[PDB]
Amino acid sequence: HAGRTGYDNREIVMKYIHYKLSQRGYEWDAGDDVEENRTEAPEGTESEVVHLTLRQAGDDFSRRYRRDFAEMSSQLHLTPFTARGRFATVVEELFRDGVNWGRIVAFFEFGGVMCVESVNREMSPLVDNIALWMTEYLNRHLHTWIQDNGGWDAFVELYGPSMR
Ligand SMILES: CC1(C)CCN(c2ccc(C(=O)NS(=O)(=O)c3ccc(NC(C)(C)CSc4ccccc4)c([N+](=O)[O-])c3)cc2)CC1
Repeated sequence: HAGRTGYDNREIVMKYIHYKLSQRGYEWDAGDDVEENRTEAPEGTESEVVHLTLRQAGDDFSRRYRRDFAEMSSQLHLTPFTARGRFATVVEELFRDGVNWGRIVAFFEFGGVMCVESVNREMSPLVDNIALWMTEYLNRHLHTWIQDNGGWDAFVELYGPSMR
């Protein structure tokens, strides 16, 4: 028993980060497996309603906070070795006491800022590694808080767009 959508932290971050990159027009090679994979068709109105909420809400939050996540980015510095180790330290502080919708969204936005940081210099591919770590930690901590407290749909119900 577990819904019938097929939610996946990996796919959620992939879609979110994708739009973040598309904004600039950088064809992110996320789906290296471009062999037309139409298993059960792309149609997924189920998890679709949640995607728009997370992607739209996430960006909405970051927009409300001009100086916080970006300002700190300067400390993150650029490097493929420390990048991985520096990422955890950032998400670790986000959820130090307890998790919440507002916190989840925050981390989500943070990951994108970092994934793009690499592209700023010359590490677009790094965007893939970022989404990977985000899915590990997200599910390592959030998935438990989200699933235990309803699930992905729980948030969409709370932040149900005007009518739709
Ligand atoms: C960069 C930071 C250091 C990250 C952590 N921060 C937070 C900021 C705001 C919240 C927060 O608002 N929590 S909430 O639980 O009170 C909430 C408020 C609003 C909304 N959704 C809107 C209004 C639809 C879009 S605007 C938005 C989205 C998420 C967070 C903040 C603003 C949701 N939600 O999507 O579930 C949840 C939590 C942490 C402070 C800045």
